[PDB]
Amino acid sequence: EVQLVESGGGLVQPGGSLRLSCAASGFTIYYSSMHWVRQAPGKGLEWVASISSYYGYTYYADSVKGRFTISADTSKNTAYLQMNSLRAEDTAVYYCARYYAMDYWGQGTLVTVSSASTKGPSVFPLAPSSKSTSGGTAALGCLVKDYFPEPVTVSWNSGALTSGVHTFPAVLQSSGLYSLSSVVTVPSSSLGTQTYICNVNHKPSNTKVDKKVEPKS
Amino acid sequence: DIQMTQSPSSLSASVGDRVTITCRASQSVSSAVAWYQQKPGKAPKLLIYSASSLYSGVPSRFSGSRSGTDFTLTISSLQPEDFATYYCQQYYGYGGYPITFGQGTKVEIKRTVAAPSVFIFPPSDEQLKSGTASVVCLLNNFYPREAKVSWYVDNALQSGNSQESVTEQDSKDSTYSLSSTLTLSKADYEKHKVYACEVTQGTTSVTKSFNRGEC
Amino acid sequence: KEVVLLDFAAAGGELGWLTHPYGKGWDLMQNIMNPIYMYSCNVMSGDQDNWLRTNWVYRGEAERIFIELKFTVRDCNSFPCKETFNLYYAESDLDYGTNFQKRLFTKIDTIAPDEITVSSDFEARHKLNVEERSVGPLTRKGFYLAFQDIGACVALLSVRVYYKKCPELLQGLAHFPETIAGSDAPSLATVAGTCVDHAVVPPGGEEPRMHCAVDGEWLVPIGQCLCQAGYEKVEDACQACSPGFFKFEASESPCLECPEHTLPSPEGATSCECEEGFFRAPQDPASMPCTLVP
Ligand SMILES: [Cl-]
Ligand SMILES: [Cl-]
Ligand SMILES: [Cl-]
Ligand SMILES: [Cl-]
Ligand code: NA
Ligand code: NA
Ligand code: NA
Repeated sequence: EVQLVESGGGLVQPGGSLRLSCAASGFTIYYSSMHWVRQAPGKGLEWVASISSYYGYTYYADSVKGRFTISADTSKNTAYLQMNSLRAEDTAVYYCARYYAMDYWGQGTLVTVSSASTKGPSVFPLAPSSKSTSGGTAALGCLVKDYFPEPVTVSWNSGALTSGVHTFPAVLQSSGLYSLSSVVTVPSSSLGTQTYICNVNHKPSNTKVDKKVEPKS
Repeated sequence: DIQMTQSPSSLSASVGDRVTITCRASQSVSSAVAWYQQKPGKAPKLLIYSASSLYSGVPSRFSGSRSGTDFTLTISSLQPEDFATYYCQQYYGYGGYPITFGQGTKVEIKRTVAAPSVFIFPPSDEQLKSGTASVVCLLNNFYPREAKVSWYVDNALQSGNSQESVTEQDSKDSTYSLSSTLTLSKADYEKHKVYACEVTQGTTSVTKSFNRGEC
Repeated sequence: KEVVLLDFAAAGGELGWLTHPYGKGWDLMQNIMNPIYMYSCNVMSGDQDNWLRTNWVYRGEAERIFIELKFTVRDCNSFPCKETFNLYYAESDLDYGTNFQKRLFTKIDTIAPDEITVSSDFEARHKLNVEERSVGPLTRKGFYLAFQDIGACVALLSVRVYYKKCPELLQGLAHFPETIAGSDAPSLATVAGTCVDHAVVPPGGEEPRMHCAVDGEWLVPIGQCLCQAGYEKVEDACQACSPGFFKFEASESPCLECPEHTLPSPEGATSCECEEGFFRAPQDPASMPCTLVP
């Protein structure tokens, strides 16, 4: 059926430039108006740009007028958004969609604008008490501190442990880097026998930390 | 620029209830209104177009109405696959004027009150070798989301050096989970004894703590 | 599509087919070996004339029929005789019934097995032969089919007689009905299509044509109907433009989105109305956006 695929996102230092691509399939893009919509992290939807190749008009939003450029290649069935002179307020996930009543959406691509440096996460154990404190159950985890940019994915025991896990959203520290924690509850009687390894995975630096969390004594 | 004022910001309901979201535009927008659904992680999904027409393939329990400038999205009987955030959008003039969205309306599951399991984690000796100490307080599977988490270092209320994170509602038991992190320098941490976490919720306050000379 | 005129397997030995060696020759037997019925073994009779006629299958509209055979065979040398079983057919006009006149039966190619012969019947072996042939063109209201035995130990399991037809289909916004396939290789059955609802033939274009071949297949569609103004192609039927969309001319294009400064159109719209004040030049098409009135 109809399908839209996006590409082009990543880091860019403040005042930089970046270009985004919206690959379509299943319909002619000449016959349909294409629009770009961004969603700042944790905030609502904001319209960025429109284009209709049939009439050749290009409609922008005020906050991006002059700095962003919409365009479309009729032959490659693809729409684009060229972003120049980017600022931190532009950090968001960017979507593309067909028609003003947007019916088919892309999967979304993340654009980070900051003066930060890509760095793999530092992983620290949230060591569980050696026994008890809370009934029959104990809680252990991983602190994922001082990394940039999002995203980070965590799993426990190579994905084999899924029940009762809780991975939090990252919080943007004053240092400019992201931190997050991941925790899981397990029976305390298992602390001695079963090993617990958290798998932090940060594709933006090709880093994968594996932490064996061991009970503290 | 037209304004869409979505009310409420958030509402909690149970399975089967009839739910109503209103979006009032600052000007007559004719029928150029659409409603969208966005589950966390996924992209938005079109539900209603022309403010009263159901997108083909959307379950019919969704309906859209217009009374002047007052657009309502209505769900006859809320199904579990319907707990998500909903946005109204206006597209009057098809580009003559900028597109604006409602501020959104998150629909959450109503549930019986649950008490947090409060855990506290000292900074790892591995991290302390780097000059920064991160102290973590965990609130596991509670209800509702509202909680007052505070930090007390040797009975002096810490204020400003603390960051918090809340999970999406659990898909199995509909409970929230929360973490509060306290960041201090290595020098500050080593110069204090009692570290404590206070979870005040309604009429109860569980408080977890530790001593650097323990375990 | 295939249309069956006889299936021995479906009847399951209910079909009382007539046999010219009345008894002890061609005879029906039951052998639940799996229940599976089969007609079956007189080799010691040197010059034998064992025949088996089927029921009077009504020809109907068929032109060329196909015979599918499932059968098992003997070695003729394991028991110390031939194996080349012969198929026949009669093109009659009335159901005679007890009239095994072998003089008029026009032998079809001598059916032969492949794969495995008698082997071991049920003890040290438990596979059959699916061989198909066909005859035509048939021009009489009725037709019969026969099987001749000159001394072979055969047991026949599935006899299916079917003919081929071109199925109904919806191509190019036009409806082509089910048409009987032909008989001989050169023949093409040219069939005219009926425009689906809300479809109309373009002024300068051929009416929809489809050609039905002897193998029961449609070939080379010519022309096409078009969804008219206010409608767009959906699957293979015409569907009204969704609200907020218009279709100016009757064409192949999908519904177009409403242009700048126009109010959302109703279902199946031909044009989008100008705004509360915006006007459109009288000469401009309804594909054009609106403009204000200075
Ligand atoms: Cl599990
Ligand atoms: Cl849905
Ligand atoms: Cl969860
Ligand atoms: Cl075809
Ligand atoms: Na931290
Ligand atoms: Na032959
Ligand atoms: Na053969």
